[PDB]
This record gives sequence, C-alpha cells and structure tokens, in this order.
Amino acid sequence: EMEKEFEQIDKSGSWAAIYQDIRHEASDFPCRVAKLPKNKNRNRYRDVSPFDHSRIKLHQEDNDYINASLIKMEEAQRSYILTQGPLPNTCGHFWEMVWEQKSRGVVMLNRVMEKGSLKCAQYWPQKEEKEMIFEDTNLKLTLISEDIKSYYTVRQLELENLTTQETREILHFHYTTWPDFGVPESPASFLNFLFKVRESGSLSPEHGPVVVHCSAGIGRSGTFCLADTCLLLMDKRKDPSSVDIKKVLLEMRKFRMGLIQTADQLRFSYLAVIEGAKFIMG
Ligand SMILES: CCCCCNC(=O)[C@H](Cc1ccc(N(C(=O)C(=O)O)c2ccccc2C(=O)O)c2ccccc12)NC(C)=O
Repeated sequence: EMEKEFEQIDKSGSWAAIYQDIRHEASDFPCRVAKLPKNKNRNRYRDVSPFDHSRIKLHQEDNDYINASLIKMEEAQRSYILTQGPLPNTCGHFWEMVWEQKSRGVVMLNRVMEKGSLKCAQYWPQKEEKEMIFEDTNLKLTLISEDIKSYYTVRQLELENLTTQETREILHFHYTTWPDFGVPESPASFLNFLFKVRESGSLSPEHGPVVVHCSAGIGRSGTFCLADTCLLLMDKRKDPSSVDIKKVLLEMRKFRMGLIQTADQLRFSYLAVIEGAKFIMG
C-alpha cells in the first residue's frame, strides 16, 4: 500500500532517506547536445540538462536545441514535456516547440520573479492589446482572456504561425501561489489546479504533450507529473494501492534528471496522490 507506507515513512523522519535512495538509484544518461558550446546560452542552469535520448528537437535546421525532455509513461499512457522556464532568448524556441509538438496546454508552476530574481522570462502577453511577435521563429501570440482565481490563473491564448497564417488556441495554466519556501501546507489547491488542467483536455491523447515548467523544470514540475501519472495509474489498476510512487518517479527520471528535488516535494507528492484518490471517489 501507499497509504500505510506514508505512515511508516512519515512518523519516522524517513523522507530524507527515502529521497536519497531514489537519487542514488536514479538513471544517468548522456546530455551531449545540451553541453555543446553553442547551446550554452539556451540553458538556464549549467547543472540542469535534458538527456539526449529523450530531448525535444525543434524542427528548425539551424539549431534544434531547447532544454526540454519528453517524459513518456507507457503504462499510464500519458506524455509530458518538462522544460525549463524559458530565457529571454529562448521564448521563440519555446513557442515553436508548443506549435510543433501540437501542445494544447502549458503548465506554469512558478512566478516570473521569486526571491528577488527572475526564475522565468515573461514569455506570454499580459495585455490583450499588446501581442507578442517572436521574429526568430515567426510566431505571434495574443492574450484572448484570462480567469484569475485565488491560487491560480487560467489564460486563453492565440498562437499563430505567421508563415502559414494558421492559428491555435493554447491554454495557459498558471499556478500562482506556490510558497516562497518549502511546499504548500495542503495539496488541495494543487489538486484543484491539476483537475482544472485535466478538464480542459490538455492532458489527453487527441493533443500533443502538455508543456510543464517551473524554473529548472524538474522540481515542482516533477510533483505535477508524478501526481497525475500516479492518479491515472490508480484508475487503470485492479488494485489501486499497488501503485508504487517511488517506482513511478524512478521511471520518470529515465526521461529527465532530478525530477523531484527535495524530500519535501517527494512527501508533498505522496500527499497529493493519496488525497487526490480520496477526492475522486468521494
Ligand atoms: C539536477 C541536479 C540539481 C542540482 C542543484 N541545482 C540547483 O538547485 C540549481 C537549479 C535549480 C533546480 C531546481 C529548482 N527547484 C525546482 O522546483 C525547479 O525549478 O525545477 C527547486 C529545488 C529545491 C527546492 C525548491 C525548488 C522550487 O523551486 O520549489 C530551482 C529553483 C530555483 C532556482 C534554481 C533551481 N542550479 C543552479 C546552478 O543554481
């Protein structure tokens, strides 16, 4: 079970140790492309790179690099593109990826500024009348409308391929209340955010993978993907409590390094799942 496992681990101050076990067991693959000198300025952090085998390739012939990894969960039959918060010079690449991968939704789990520094570039327009044009990738982005709520904001955006004049609707799911330090006391708001994403169909098969990101695209992004996949898995199994979240994180890490960066995010993940399951069945 995972319910009791939480018990055993929690009332034993074992989280820190469990997390370390994962780190030690986690997969390790080459990130050659990410380390090429010409891509140095396409990476926010020198210690956070995508494995070559699962990296997303931009369809351009100049440089197909972008710091983004395709996490492909076979059993749960769900795919996610985890990426770093874009940089002032990679916003065009970012939206090019959304277009090419036919993504329907973009999930943001951080704020543009946190701790007095920029953790992500302002990659989307804040005003309907002030659209954005990414000349390098020939794309136009317009803010159609947004619904601001207590712990998160949902925006309707229009992305247009200026080259073909084709347009699409992208939904921006911005969790705006992640705490300055640690993790949310309760996963309730986080769960509602997730369900809201699910409801839109952004995580469904008839669309490309959702694009998920925070700053490095491994920590908060990891809790989101881990929670979703675990919840979905419990829906497909005869024995829901057989789902081993640690096993799921380890599988996920085969596609992108460092998913879930602290014992806290790991614990929060268990919480989100455990609670999410109860809510779904009442
Ligand atoms: C993959 C190995 C990670 C090695 C550690 N590296 C780091 O922490 C950082 C990159 C880096 C990685 C992960 C982060 N991070 C993330 O959730 C994330 O943006 O992925 C967090 C890590 C620990 C605790 C909290 C958070 C959080 O934001 O809630 C970061 C959050 C803010 C700023 C940077 C971050 N590297 C450098 C050079 O500063």
